Amino acid sequence: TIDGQPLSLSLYATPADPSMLLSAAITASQGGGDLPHAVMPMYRFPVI
Amino acid sequence: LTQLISFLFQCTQWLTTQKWSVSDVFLMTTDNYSTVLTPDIENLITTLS
Repeated sequence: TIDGQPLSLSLYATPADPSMLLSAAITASQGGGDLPHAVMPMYRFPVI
Repeated sequence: LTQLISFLFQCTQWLTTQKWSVSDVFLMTTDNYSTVLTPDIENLITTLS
């Protein structure tokens, strides 16, 4: 203008949106229990 | 062409009604999945065995 102020208005850039935070549960896989060696005892079946 | 347009429109409408994403429907409906041995799959194997 006569005073130095601009006629055409300014551009308003869009701000960035807040992102959505993500989490996860990674999982493991260990081996199972393997059977030991069997020993024969001295007692009968109802006692053992 | 208009069948494809109507299909894409109503699929997008059902998607945004169900509050899912295209990635979510792609997870539930894909066919190009991995072939790697996941620990969850290993746990399923040892449990079901």
